[PDB]
Amino acid sequence: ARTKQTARKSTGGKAPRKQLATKAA
Amino acid sequence: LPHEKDKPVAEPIPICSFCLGTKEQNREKKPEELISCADCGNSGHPSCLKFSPELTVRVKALRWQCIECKTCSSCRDQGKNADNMLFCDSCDRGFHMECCDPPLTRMPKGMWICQICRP
Ligand SMILES: [Zn+2]
Ligand SMILES: [Zn+2]
Ligand SMILES: [Zn+2]
Ligand SMILES: [Zn+2]
Repeated sequence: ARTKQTARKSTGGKAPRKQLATKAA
Repeated sequence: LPHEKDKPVAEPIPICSFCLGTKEQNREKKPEELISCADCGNSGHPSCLKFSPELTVRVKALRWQCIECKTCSSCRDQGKNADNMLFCDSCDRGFHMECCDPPLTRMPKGMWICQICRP
């Protein structure tokens, strides 16, 4: 089964938040 | 669920939080529609979320929550056992093991289907 913990790991990291805010602007 | 038809949905952010692409461009440089968390509004390409086509269809019809926002569909909590919450491989709802019907004391092996999805 997937758990919150294992899904976090298997999905891969989110992009750096500053880069997301730069693209949102 | 009656309590999913009832919580308002947050404004979606039209950028994938994993690859920073839009609906116009995923990691393979192809268009792909985003799915967005109903609670925080952040978004992901299904391919960045590693969702199968079948799971993607189902979650687009539900009040879907992201990994960190996911609350247990039975008790509506996250709580001290949040990290061990099970995610349904058919609808991606979360359930604490102790909140399943029947309750579980060990993690299920392989693909797991929740009490709502199983026939
Ligand atoms: Zn993406
Ligand atoms: Zn969220
Ligand atoms: Zn629960
Ligand atoms: Zn399910």
